[PDB]
Amino acid sequence: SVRTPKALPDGVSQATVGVRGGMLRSGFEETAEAMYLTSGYVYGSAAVAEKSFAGELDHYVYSRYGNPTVSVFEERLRLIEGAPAAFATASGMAAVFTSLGALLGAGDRLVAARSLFGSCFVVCSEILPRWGVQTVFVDGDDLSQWERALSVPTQAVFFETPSNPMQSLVDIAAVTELAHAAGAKVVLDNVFATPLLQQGFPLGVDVVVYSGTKHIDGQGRVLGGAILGDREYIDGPVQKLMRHTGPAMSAFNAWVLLKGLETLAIRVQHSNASAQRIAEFLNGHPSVRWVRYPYLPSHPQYDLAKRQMSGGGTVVTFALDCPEDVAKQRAFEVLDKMRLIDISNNLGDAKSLVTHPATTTHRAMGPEGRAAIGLGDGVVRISVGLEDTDDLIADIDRALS
Amino acid sequence: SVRTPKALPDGVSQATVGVRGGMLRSGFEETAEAMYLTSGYVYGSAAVAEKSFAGELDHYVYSRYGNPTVSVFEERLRLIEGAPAAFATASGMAAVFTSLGALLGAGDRLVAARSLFGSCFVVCSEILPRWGVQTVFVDGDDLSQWERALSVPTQAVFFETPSNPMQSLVDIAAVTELAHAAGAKVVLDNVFATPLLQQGFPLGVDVVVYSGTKHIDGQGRVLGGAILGDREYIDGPVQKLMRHTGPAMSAFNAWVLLKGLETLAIRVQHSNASAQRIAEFLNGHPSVRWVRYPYLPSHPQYDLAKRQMSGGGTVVTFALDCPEDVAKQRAFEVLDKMRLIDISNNLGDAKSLVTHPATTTHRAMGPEGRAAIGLGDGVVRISVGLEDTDDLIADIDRALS
Amino acid sequence: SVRTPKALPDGVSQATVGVRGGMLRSGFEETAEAMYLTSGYVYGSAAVAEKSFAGELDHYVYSRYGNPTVSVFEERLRLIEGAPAAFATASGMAAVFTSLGALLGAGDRLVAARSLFGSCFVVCSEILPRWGVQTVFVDGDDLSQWERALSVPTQAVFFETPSNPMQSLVDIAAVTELAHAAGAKVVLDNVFATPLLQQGFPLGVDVVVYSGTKHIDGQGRVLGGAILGDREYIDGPVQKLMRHTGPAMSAFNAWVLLKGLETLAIRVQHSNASAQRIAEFLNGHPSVRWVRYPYLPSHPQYDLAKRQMSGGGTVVTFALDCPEDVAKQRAFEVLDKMRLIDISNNLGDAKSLVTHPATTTHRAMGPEGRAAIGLGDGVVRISVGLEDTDDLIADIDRALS
Amino acid sequence: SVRTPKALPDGVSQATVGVRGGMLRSGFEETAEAMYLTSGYVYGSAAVAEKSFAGELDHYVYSRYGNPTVSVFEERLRLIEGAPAAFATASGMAAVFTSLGALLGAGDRLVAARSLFGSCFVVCSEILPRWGVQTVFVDGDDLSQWERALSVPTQAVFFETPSNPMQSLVDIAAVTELAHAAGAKVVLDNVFATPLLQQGFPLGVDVVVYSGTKHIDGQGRVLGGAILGDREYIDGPVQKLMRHTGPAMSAFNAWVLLKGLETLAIRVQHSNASAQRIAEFLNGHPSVRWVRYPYLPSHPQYDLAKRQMSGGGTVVTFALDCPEDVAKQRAFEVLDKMRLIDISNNLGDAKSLVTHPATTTHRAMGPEGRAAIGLGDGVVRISVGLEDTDDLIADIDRALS
Repeated sequence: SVRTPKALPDGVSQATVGVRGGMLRSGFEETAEAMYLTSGYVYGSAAVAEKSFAGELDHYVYSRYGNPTVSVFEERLRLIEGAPAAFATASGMAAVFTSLGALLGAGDRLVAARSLFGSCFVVCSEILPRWGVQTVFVDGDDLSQWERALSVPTQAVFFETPSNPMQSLVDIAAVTELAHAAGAKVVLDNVFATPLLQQGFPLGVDVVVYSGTKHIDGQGRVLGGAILGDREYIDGPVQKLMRHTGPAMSAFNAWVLLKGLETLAIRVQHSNASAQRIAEFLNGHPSVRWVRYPYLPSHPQYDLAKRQMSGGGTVVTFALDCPEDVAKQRAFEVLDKMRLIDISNNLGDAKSLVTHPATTTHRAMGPEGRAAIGLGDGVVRISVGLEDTDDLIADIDRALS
Repeated sequence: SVRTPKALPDGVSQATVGVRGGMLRSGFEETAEAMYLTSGYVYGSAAVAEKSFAGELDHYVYSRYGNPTVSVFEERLRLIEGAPAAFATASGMAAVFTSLGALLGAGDRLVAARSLFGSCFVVCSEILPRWGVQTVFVDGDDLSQWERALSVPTQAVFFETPSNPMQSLVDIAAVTELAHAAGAKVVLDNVFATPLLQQGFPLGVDVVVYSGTKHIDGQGRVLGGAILGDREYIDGPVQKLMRHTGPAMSAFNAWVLLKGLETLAIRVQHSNASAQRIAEFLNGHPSVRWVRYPYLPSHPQYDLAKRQMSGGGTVVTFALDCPEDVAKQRAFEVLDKMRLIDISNNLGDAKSLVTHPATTTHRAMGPEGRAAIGLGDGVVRISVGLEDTDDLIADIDRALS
Repeated sequence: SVRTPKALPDGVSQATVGVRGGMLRSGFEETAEAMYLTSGYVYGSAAVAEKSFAGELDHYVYSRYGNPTVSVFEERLRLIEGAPAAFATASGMAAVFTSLGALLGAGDRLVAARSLFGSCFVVCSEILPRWGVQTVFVDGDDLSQWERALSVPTQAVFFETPSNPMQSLVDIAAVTELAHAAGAKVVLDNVFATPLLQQGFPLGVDVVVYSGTKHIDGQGRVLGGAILGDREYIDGPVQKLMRHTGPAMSAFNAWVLLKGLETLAIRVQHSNASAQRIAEFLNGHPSVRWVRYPYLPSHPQYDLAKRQMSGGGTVVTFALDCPEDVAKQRAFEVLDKMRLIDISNNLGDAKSLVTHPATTTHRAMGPEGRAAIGLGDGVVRISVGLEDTDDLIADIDRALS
Repeated sequence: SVRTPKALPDGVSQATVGVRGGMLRSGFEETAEAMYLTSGYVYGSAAVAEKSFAGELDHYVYSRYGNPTVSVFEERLRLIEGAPAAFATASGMAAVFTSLGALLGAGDRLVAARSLFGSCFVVCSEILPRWGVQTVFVDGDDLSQWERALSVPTQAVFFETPSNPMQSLVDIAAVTELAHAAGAKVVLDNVFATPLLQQGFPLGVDVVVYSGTKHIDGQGRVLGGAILGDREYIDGPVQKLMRHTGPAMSAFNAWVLLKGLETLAIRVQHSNASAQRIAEFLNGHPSVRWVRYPYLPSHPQYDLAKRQMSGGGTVVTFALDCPEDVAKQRAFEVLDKMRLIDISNNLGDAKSLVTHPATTTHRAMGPEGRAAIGLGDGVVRISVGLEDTDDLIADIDRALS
C-alpha cells in the first residue's frame, strides 16, 4: 500500500497538522515534499496493471484523477478541516460546479441563497437549469423563507456565509436541520472565513467546498480548489465526474498550495487582527457613514457571528458620508488617492487590495438589484494583507481626506 | 491593446510558426517566453477597473479565463492548426466535455461513433444523458448508418479518427456533408493523428479538440487540453462554461506545452517513420495474426487513409495468434518479457510504451461492449517514441519468441 | 531606464517593504511577481545592441549577471537590510567565497574568528591560502586577541555571531573599531540571527552575507545567497567575479526566495518566541545539565546579547546530565525516541529538526578539537519551526523521559 | 545503495541512451523523472546520520553537493559523452573556472590558446594570475608555438575548437601528445560543437567542460554547466571546490536540462544540416566576400575538420563585399532589415539569432586586437535554429538586397 501518509502523534493541533500532515516521502528521504511532474505510471507486470485498474491495489494509474504530490495537498487540507475525505480541483469554481453536479441530474431540485459570488450565481441560475435542474432562491438571513422552500422534496442546498460585499450571515445549524428534513444534502462554500475561523462539519453540513486561489495560496500565485465530504460521496459520483470530465489540479499547483498550508494559521491570525483594528478606525472617522465587519458591534447579526465564528475575517466594507448625487465620484476619488494599497478585485493575498463593487462585480444586476441588498454607489471594500497595520491606516486616512 | 502578438512575415510554414508564433514580449525584451504566475491584475484608476470588467478594454482581469502566458499557447496552436480561434483547458477530457456541453443542453440530440477512448464513451453514453441529452451511437465506418441517424434534426456529431485503440477510420468529408444537412455541428477529436498528419477544417469540420498531455508535451510531464473553432462559438457558449465552471489550464502547464510546440514537427516526423518500420516488421511475424496501422497497405481502409492523412501516426496495434479463451495469458507473457519498452497506459511520449487494452483502458466496457468494436483479449498496443528503431524491434522480437 | 522599481511611500516599516518592495510590473499589470526564464535578450536595432554592451543603456544583456526576476529578489532584500547595494548568488557558500575573494588576492591579509561553519573554515584555512592569501585566526570572544592580530595593516575581517553550535558571541561594534584602524573591511555572516534580530550596517559593518537556503526560503525547498555592501564594491570587484566565474542564482530560485521574503517577519517572530519557551523548559528539566540560548539570563554573554540582538533566535543547544563514558549512548537514545521532530542537520525550516553535532555538524575536527570548545558527546541541537509549541515540548519530554 | 541507476540492455545506441539513461524511479513508479526540490534530508536513526556523514552510506546529505534529480542529469550526460565521471554546475563559466582552479594553485603554470570566449580569456589572463598562477598564451592553430610553450613543465592546458567567431581550429590529437610529455592535463571546452559532433576522450583529453545553457537546453530557458573527467579528479580536487565554494546547480534547472537531453540528437541533426545549406547559399551571393564554416570545402583547415568533427555545427560567419570605411554602416543596415531572425548575442536556441561581433561579442579588444585575427567591421554571425530553412534564406536574401 503506497498511499499511507507519515503518522503524527495522537492529539496534535491544527497548526502542527498544517506543517507536516499528509507527507509521502520516497526512499531518498528528502526533507521537503517532492514534485512528481508525470501524467502516467509504469507497472512491473501486466497482472499488476490489471489489478491497479480494478482497485485491488492502490498503485497510481493516471494523473487526471490521482498523483502522489496531489495526494499530499488533499490529505493535509482534510486533516486541517476535520473531514472524512477530499478531492482536489483546477479552481474554486470547478469545486462548486462538480460538487453540485454530483448531487443534481435532470429533474432534481436545488434550493440556494441569493447573495452569492457572481460565478456561483450563474452556475445555480443558468448553467444547471439548462441541464434540467430546478432552482429556487431565498434570502439567506430569513429562516421562514428557507422553511417554505424546503417543504417539498429537495436534493441539494447551497450557500456562502458571510456574503460578499454586504457580509450578511446564514444560521448554519438551523438551515441544516430544515434541509435534512426535506431529504437534501447541504453544501457550504467557506472561502470568506477559512477553516481557521469557521467549521461547518460539527454543525451538520454534508459537504464543504474551497477555493485554493485565496488564503490557502496566500500570495496571489496560482488557481485551485477542493471538495470535502463523506467517503461514499467522494469516491462515488464526485470521482466519476473528476475522472471523465477532467477539471484536474496540476501537480505544480498542488506543490505551491501544500506549501501555502504550512503558514495558513499565522497568516490568518495576523490579517484577522489587522482587519479588526482597521474596521474600528473606520467606525470613528468623520468621512464614513457606516462599516460592516462581523466582529464589530454595529453589525446587524453581531450576536450570531460571535456564536458561529471565532473571528471576523480579513475583509472590511464601508460607505462614505456624502450626498448620493456625488457618491460614485467621491468613491472613485478615494481609490485613486491610495499610494500603498493596489486597486484590484481579488481576496486572500499578503498584498492589501481595494475595489468598488457597484461598478465591477455588481454592475450587472443594476440599480434595483443593488438597492435591494443595500449596496450604494458610495460603498468601498478593502482586503487586508500582511503590511504593517499603521502603514495601512495612514494610506486610508490620507485617501479619505 | 495589450493582446496583439508579434506578427510573422507572410507565407511562413508550419515549422516556423511552431518556433516563434503568438509571442507577447514585455518591455524587458526577454528572448524566451515569460511565465506569469498570477491569479489577478491591478488597475491605474477606478475607471479603468470598471471598463476592464465590462470588456470595453482588453486589460487582463482574472486568470480563470484569461492569462498572458496561456494566450501564447492558445495563439501558437491556433496558427499551427489554421483555426479561427482557441481556448485552453485543464485536460483533454475537459476539452471533450466542455466542447460538447457548449452545443448540447437538455432536450438536444447527439450522434456519435461507437469506437472511442474509454472516457469519451462515458461522457457520451452516461454523463450527458444524465443531464437530458439524447445520444445515438453508430459504427463510424458505415456511411449508411450515419445517413439513417442524421435523417432527423440534430445538434452535434462526435468522432475520433483513427480510433483508440482499433484504428478504425471515419470518412471526414462525407460525414460532415450529412451532418450539415441535419443542422448539426461536427466535433473532431484529433489526438491520434496530430495537426501534422490530418487537418479537419479544410474538410468542413466545425470544432477540433486536442489533448496537450500527449504529443504536444511529448515527454509525459503535464496535463492540458484545447478547443478550436469559430470566434462566435469560442467567445460565446464555450467562454461562458469556461469562466463559470472553471476547468482552467495552469500558467505553469501553459509554459511547458508552448515550449513543446517548438519541437512538435521534428518529433512527429521521427516517430512516424519509426512506427511505419515497426508495423512492417510485425506484419511478417509468425506470432502475429493481424496488424492495424493506417499507412500499411493491409489496412481495410488504406485507400481512405491515403485520402485524408499524410502519414499513419505513432501508435501500432496488433493481435496475437492464440485462441480467445487463453489469449489474456499469452498477452501477459509477452508484455512481461519486454526489457526496454515500459508497461504503461499512455501515448505520445519520447519513451516507448506498451499496454493491454482489454484489462486496462477499455476494461470498463465489459466483454459485450468490447466485442462490439472488435477488441479481444489478444490485442496489444505499442506507442512509439524516440529510441533507436532497431533497439525497439530487438526488444519486441525477443518478447514474442 | 527599465530597472527602476515601484517606489514606496515615505517612512514605511520593515514588514511593509518585505511584502511589496522592489517590484517591476510589466505592461500586463500582473498583481503577483513575474518569472523570466530566459538566458538572453533581444534588441530593436544594431545601434541599441552596441550601446547595451557598452553599458550606456540599462537594457538587460545576459542572465549570468543580470535578470529582471533576480533584480526583484536583490532589491527586496536590500530594502529590508538597509544596505547601499546587493548581488544574488547560487548558495550561501558562494556568497562567502566570492565576498572574501573580492577583497583578497595573493599577498593580502585576512583575520578570522576560529569558531565557524565547517565550509567557511575550509575556505579561510585551506582554499584561499592555496591561492596566496595570509590568514590569521583568533578566538572570537577575546578582544585582546583581536587587538594583537589587528596591529598591522589588514585587508579583511570575517566572523559569525552567535556561533554554531555553542552560541558564543563576538562584540560587533568593538571589533569593527579595531578593524577600521587597521584599514580592513568587516564581513559579517548573519545567518543565525536573520536581518530581523541583528542589524550590522548601523554598527559600521562594511559587508553582510546571507544564505537564502535557511530562514529566507523558510520551508527547505531551494538554495541561494546574497552579498550586501557599498556601491563601488558590489559593482567593482564583486561584479567582476560574478560575471566571469559564474556562481549564478537561477531565476526560478529567485522567485521562490522573493515570495519567501513576504512572510519572513511573522515566521521569525513566531519561531523566536517558541524557541524562548523551549529553552526555558529544557533549563528546568532534571535530565538536562546546561542550556545555551542568547536570551536566557544564564548565558555567559547575556549583557552583550541584549546590546546587539533583539531576540535569541530559533536554535537551542543543550547537554544531558550523565557520565561522559556513556553520554553518546544516551544522546542517541533521545534522538531515536522523537516521534514529531525529524533527525536532520539543516536550519531555518518550518519543520522542527534535531542533530548530534559531535558525529555530524562537527565531525571533521576530531575529538581533541571538540574538547577545546566544550562540545562533548552529550550535546544535542534543536532547530525550532512552526508547529504548536505545546506539541514540540510534549515530544521532547517523552524523548528525555 | 540508493544512487545506482536503472541499467539499460547491453549495446543500445546513443539515441536510446539520451531518452532513458541514468533514471532513478521512486516507489511510486512515475513514468517521467521526478523533481526533488529539497535542500536537506532526514535519517531513520542517529546511527544512520553518523554513517551518512562518514561516507559509509551513499544516503544523500545536502543539495549543495548531491541531489537525486541533479544525479540523473549528471549520469545521462556522462553516458552520452562516454566519460568516467561528471559534476554539475550553476553555469558554463563555473565549470571553466572550477575545473582549472582544481588543477592550479599559486606557483602553477597554464598554457592556453588566445582565441577564447570573452569570459574564458578574463579567467585565464586576470582572475587566476591575481591568485598566483603563471599563464602563457599561444596561437591555437600553430603547433610549433604549442611545442615551445610546453618544454617547461606544465600543470594544465586549455583551449576551444572551433573558435568563435572566426572558427579557426586546434589539432586536438597533436596538442594532447605535446601536453602529456610536459606532465600537463588537457581541458577542452566543447560548447561550439556539442557532444554529438566532436569527441575528446578517444583522443586522450583529460577533462571536457560544457555549458548546458546552449544546445543542451536548446530553447534559451535556463543556465547550467558540467565538468567531466577521471573518477579521482572529479571526487578529489573538483568535489572539494564544489562543496566549499558552492557554485551549485538548482534541482529545477537540472530537470529542464535532463529533459532537453532527450531531443538533443534530432535537434542537432536538423540544425547542422540547415546551417550547411545556409553556408552554401552565402558562399554564392554577390554581396558576400567570404564565409567561415568548418564543413565548407574552402575552409583553410577543411582537412582537419573532417578528421576530428562529424559535422560543421550550427553557426555561420561571413563578411560583406564593401570598402572597409563604410563596412560598419552596411553591416548595421543588414541587421536592421531582418524581419524573422532576432538581433541577439546568444547561441544554441531553436530561435535563430544574428549578431555584430565587432561592437558586441568582441567589444573589449580595440581596433588593434580585432585586426590581428581578421575581424573587420563587415563581419556578421548567424546562429541557426529550427525554423524552415527556406524561410531563413528568404529573410537573409531580402536583408542583403
